[PDB]
Amino acid sequence: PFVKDFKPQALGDTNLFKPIKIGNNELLHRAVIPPLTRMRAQHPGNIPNRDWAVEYYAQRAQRPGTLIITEGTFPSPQSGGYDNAPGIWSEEQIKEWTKIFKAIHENKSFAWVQLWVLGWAAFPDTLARDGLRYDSASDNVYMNAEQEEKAKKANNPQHSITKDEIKQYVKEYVQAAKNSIAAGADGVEIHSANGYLLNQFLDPHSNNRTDEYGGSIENRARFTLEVVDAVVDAIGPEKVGLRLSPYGVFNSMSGGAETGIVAQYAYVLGELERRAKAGKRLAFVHLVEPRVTNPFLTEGEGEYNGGSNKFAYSIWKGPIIRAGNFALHPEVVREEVKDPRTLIGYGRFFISNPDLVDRLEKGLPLNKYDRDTFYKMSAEGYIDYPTYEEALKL
Ligand SMILES: Cc1cc2nc3c(=O)[nH]c(=O)nc-3n(C[C@H](O)[C@H](O)[C@H](O)COP(=O)(O)O)c2cc1C
Repeated sequence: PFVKDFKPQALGDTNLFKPIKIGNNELLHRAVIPPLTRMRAQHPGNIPNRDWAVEYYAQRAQRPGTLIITEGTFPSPQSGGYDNAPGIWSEEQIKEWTKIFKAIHENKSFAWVQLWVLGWAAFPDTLARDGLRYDSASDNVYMNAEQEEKAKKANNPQHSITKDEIKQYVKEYVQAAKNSIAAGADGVEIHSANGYLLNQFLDPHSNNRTDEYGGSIENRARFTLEVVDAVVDAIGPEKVGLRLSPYGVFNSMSGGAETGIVAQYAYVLGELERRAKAGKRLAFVHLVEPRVTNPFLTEGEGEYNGGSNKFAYSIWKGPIIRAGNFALHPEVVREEVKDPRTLIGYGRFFISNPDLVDRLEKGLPLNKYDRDTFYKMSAEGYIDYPTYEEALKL
């Protein structure tokens, strides 16, 4: 069964199906799979699912030329905090990861690892169980009143990380980037969006710092640019993306509600453009649209109208991935792709449609998706989503 109230439309006649080089990869269509954390990683070890993970990603690589960004992946153990979320720091993990990149590559597609550091969105009790800190920008301010109790009821109060501990995360970023390139990944995406650790330093709500890492637009952005500079001078600018979520409010970010939130993101896009004109242009920049400011709200909701991502394009001149609510709105995508460096990110509806790239070229209906198997240790809601040929045949 498909989304019953979805009147689809063909996009095969749009720039969404005209090839484009991103970094080193010759994309053949500009539908990009964003990072979607599926919570099928195995505990202990944060090991990618040795039952299902290669089938999952392979399935979704089926359309040749698909830029795929992998799920949020922990650069180290201090970085995560979720039992079932893949890491990429251990030989255990890297062995399975290389199996995944090989399955993607066999399908003539590409794969980029999203380097994910949780910050305050981690479970303080899961981090206290493994003798790790609970890191944010500040120690006064908490993500919400429940995290605050979890942390306080596990003697793991929130920790403002020092200038050293930041250096260590930068280190861990570069290594996790390097692992990812050697193990086979076509590039990495520095997760600096959705309120996780980097976003928490960007957003002036979560960042109460008094040092060179807070108080000002430049300071707040210092960390995110710092990880970008390390990972770039390590593996190379053409292998390095960056994800921003300017208007989002997930994990307790200001979004549009902040007046100067747009100057904050303009500043970082300005500093990525300054580096670009100095020889070191990133492979792409990945924007969350304000269409989706909380991915766990159904579509249409939590959508901030009073703000647009267009300001990016006047600053950053390289490719721009845009993700959010684009599945159910081909008329929006048909316009947005007229710009010749725009790529569209398809999130939730790539979960349900492994052949989502066909259904977009051919205007075919989209599989309805199951919210309850998003985060579930099961193969159902993971790889048992039919292609169009298979769904009719049901
Ligand atoms: C189940 C789920 C897991 C997600 N995991 C991540 C993630 O790990 N990292 C990230 O940057 N975004 C993550 N996202 C957000 C998506 O990348 C995307 O921005 C969001 O789903 C909106 O796109 P859409 O309207 O096409 O679904 C996730 C979204 C969902 C629904």
